[PDB]
Amino acid sequence: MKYLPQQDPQVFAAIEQERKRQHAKIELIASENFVSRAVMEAQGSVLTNKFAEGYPGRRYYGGCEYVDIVEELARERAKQLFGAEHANVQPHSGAQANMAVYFTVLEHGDTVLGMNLSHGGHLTHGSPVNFSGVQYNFVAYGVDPETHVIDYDDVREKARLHRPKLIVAAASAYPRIIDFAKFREIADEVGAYLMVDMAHIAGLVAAGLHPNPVPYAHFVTTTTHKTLRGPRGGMILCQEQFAKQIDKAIFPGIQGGPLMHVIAAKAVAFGEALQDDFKAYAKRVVDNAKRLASALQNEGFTLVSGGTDNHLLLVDLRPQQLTGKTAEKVLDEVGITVNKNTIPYDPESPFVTSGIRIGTAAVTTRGFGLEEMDEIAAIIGLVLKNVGSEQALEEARQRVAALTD
Amino acid sequence: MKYLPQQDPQVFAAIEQERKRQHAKIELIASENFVSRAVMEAQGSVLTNKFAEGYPGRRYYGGCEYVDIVEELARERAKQLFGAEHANVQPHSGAQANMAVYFTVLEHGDTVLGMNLSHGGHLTHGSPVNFSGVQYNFVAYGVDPETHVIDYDDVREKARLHRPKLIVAAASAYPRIIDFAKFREIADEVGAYLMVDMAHIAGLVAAGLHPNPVPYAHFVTTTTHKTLRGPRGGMILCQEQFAKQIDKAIFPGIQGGPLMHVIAAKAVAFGEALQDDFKAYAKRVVDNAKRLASALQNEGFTLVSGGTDNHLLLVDLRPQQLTGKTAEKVLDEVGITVNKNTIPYDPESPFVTSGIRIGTAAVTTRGFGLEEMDEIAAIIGLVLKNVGSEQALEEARQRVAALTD
Ligand SMILES: *Cc1c(COP(=O)(O)O)cnc(C)c1O
Ligand SMILES: *Cc1c(COP(=O)(O)O)cnc(C)c1O
Repeated sequence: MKYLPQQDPQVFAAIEQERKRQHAKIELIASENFVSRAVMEAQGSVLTNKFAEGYPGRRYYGGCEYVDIVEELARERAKQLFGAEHANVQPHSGAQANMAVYFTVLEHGDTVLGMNLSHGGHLTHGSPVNFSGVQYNFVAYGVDPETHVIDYDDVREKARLHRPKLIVAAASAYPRIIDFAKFREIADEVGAYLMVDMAHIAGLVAAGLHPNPVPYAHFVTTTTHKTLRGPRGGMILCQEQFAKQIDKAIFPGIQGGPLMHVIAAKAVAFGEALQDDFKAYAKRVVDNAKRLASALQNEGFTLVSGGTDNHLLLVDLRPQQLTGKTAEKVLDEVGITVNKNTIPYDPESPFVTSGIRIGTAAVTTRGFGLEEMDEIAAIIGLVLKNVGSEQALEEARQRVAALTD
Repeated sequence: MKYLPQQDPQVFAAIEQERKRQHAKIELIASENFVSRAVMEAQGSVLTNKFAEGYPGRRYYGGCEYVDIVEELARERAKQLFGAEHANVQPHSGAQANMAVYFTVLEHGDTVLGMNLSHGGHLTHGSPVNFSGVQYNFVAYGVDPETHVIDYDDVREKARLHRPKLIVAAASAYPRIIDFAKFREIADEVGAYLMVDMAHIAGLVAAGLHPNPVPYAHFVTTTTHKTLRGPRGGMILCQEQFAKQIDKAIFPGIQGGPLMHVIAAKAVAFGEALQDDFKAYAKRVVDNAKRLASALQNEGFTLVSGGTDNHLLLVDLRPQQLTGKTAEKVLDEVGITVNKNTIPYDPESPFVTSGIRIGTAAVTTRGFGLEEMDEIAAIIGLVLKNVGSEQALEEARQRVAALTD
């Protein structure tokens, strides 16, 4: 940086602390990643200066010839990546992408069927403290109490009983592949739209490592960050039949001016995801997750669903008589970043939990492989088995430091 | 830029076109500005990598010690600038800031009183194609048909008749000072909350050149871009009594993860606005607007309200028998960027209009002064009086080129 350090010492000092933190810590929060310098440069561009309400070639303000090229690059590359008939790259966030789809197809009070939030569903899939559960009538389907896999018969029974106008599939804490064909079959049976929120798994979908929801869903929402490794923001994919409505829901429905610099960054990240090396990256993410899962089981830990099909795993800490909160706190002391997470049928509150959620996307981006996964598992074992031993925690701290160099 | 040009030639080429466009054109769109290199550097930072749901010292994820410092810098500086009891710097946009306030105090179907959209009100103040008019029952107050000043007796009569739960003041196309004391008096009479959306005038408010809504309003919403000259995004200011509710409305109510890099950029822009030279800048904005207004009147143009108290003016093109659409198009041909804008009681549709809206914030940022205002007025006169003369338009083009160098 050249201008920020002189203009704003306080902000610069805090940014520099954050940069050093990102390097020093082991980032295992499953939604986290590190974007490329190219992506950041696009976000740091003069495109922040442009008001571009509307869409490419159909803007409400003049002077948009070049931002149109950028937005179209983002839309076309997204269509290449995911095979969707239409893309909308303007959502400010995953939350706003979801908001717009709900705005498109639902009226206030309509019934919507989503994944149980305590079983892996997202806040925007019907939390009573979120606009989703306040604005619409959410009902929930669950995972099996033993296998922790979505119970598709439960999805079906809930859909037939409650007659939702919309069914939502996808999750922020579900470690197995989701069967979109089955969701669509159930949707079809009850005459419901199907929305898939692929935010967590979008990079995996792009790399052909998770089945693609696009062919099965009327609407697919996503973040551009997370496994897709782009800037923070949202995107909607859909069939051409809903394109006009989706575009209108975003603007003038729920947003104003788009963030053209972030859209530039989205185009860049989509460019990166189209490359062969991104596919290799994503395979290493899933390989690392599988390895870390097996290594954790070797250390004596129980995993929700007994492992993982994707980038993420959930540790059921009940056998160790620990809460997620305790584990998260002690791991923080040694430089490992996880989050407490409810496990299915958790006897604890969402503020305490019986679990921790772990993902490999971030550590894979920094070049960690199988050997590093074994060592991360060994460190986690050392820490969680010796929570009252400062000797053990210092050893962990040193081993964490060895990994991040 | 160092990495973007190699990684993504297509995106880089389009960005470079946009950068050159920003320099070559005369930007008169009243909401536009140019941010500092420091602001852009903050937006281009590694803070995009951080998930920070929640608030400083009350986050739902670990590792937020440094982004907390950044967000608190933004909140404290905003409180210094505007004298508010509480700031929320997380809204992704002006639209989301408004969305959150509505979410805080209103139920679906509640009556809200806002400025007539054709008289200067914003899309988010009750457009039937926007979430505001779909979700709530909007009624409108108007400006006087002659003076084009808000009719405060109309505000009062509408409030007494319709009994709104919320009254909204502020505008995207209103060239005079808004009397917040009078709005609050009317709000008090009918037991309505008062919300002021100061997006357009926020930089002027910060510089003491427009009366501050904070002392009079329960809630103040704003963009951080526009006259405030920050990155694109939103902010909510409010009394401490509503702080908890406002924070909860933003998250977990309407958004997910905040954009911490944009929040850094917000802190930077607030730092800049606190400086003496920003105050001098803002005075030049208003001085330039007054000068440009008078110079346009000298060229024979009629202005809505007969002039301006702020950064913006509206030309009533009816005396020249032109639509806003025609004027906007021809000005675009010579390198002057305006927008068509409805004038109060416009006989034309919002897609055609009888007006153009013009603001001086952007040209002032690039160092234009009174002499430049006279010349911009002279060029606009030359063009709009000779729409069928290619000779005249080429002369205009050359004079525009002389100004931008
Ligand atoms: C992260 C996430 C979101 C929300 O994205 P934000 O950008 O944080 O609003 C929505 N759905 C799922 C499944 C997510 O993981
Ligand atoms: C620009 C504006 C908004 C919306 O801000 P976005 O960031 O474009 O959503 C809201 N209110 C007023 C008065 C505005 O001028």
